Amino acid sequence: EWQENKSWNAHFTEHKSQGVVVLWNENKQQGFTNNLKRANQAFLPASTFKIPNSLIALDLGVVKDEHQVFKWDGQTRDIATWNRDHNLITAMKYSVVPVYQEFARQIGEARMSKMLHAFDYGNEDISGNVDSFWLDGGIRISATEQISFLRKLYHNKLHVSERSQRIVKQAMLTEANGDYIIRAKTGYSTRIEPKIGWWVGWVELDDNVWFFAMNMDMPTSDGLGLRQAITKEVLKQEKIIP
Ligand SMILES: CS(=O)(=O)c1cccc(-c2cccc(C(=O)O)c2)c1
Ligand SMILES: [Cl-]
Repeated sequence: EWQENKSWNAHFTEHKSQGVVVLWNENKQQGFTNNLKRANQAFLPASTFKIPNSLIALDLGVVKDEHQVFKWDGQTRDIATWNRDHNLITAMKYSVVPVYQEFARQIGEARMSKMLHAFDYGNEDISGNVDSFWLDGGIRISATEQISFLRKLYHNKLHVSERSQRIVKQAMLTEANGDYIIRAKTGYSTRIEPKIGWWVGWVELDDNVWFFAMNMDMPTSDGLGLRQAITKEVLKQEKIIP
């Protein structure tokens, strides 16, 4: 069911880094990873948490639809793309933390905790501040647990409406061409050691789906582009994409 290929470590070590990629072949119900231990180690989700947060906000009506405009609060932040209005699509695309912090305040602790438990999401622990627990609170999730959660979303099996799941999967759209579609979300965790980058999602093909979850050490922001680059290089190696 699970196979470890330690030769894939080269994708990380050649960049003087360390990490894990986890792949799941949906048709064959088989998983692959370079590091079984790290595949099951739980890290802060950071901005990959925008997937469940979006689902919960939509299903409770905190967010009406993917067109609703969330106005900039007028506080200048150091990420230029955050200093403007957003909807759910652009907020996901540019990982706009302060929009999602307001979602969480409106969701509230009680409803947030119940929904993460319904989702079987990570350790289901929201200890910390309700507007930042996914950045520096007690919540943790592993790469294998990310895949488990994403598969439920793909099949519309999470305990929210089908509409909420279709909208979030639209907002996860990252890349599409004549060969494949990638729906995914990046993450960057810096407030608690070890600092890591995430990329989780799936690749749609004509006749199969491949789910993926990766994290890697990220001592500086200079390596963030390696999250997608390494993942796609593994996918090309395994001939999942050309
Ligand atoms: C410490 S931070 O202000 O949260 C911070 C520092 C550097 C970068 C980012 C960031 C912002 C938006 C998108 C992405 C990204 O990796 O797609 C990354 C956030
Ligand atoms: Cl779409």
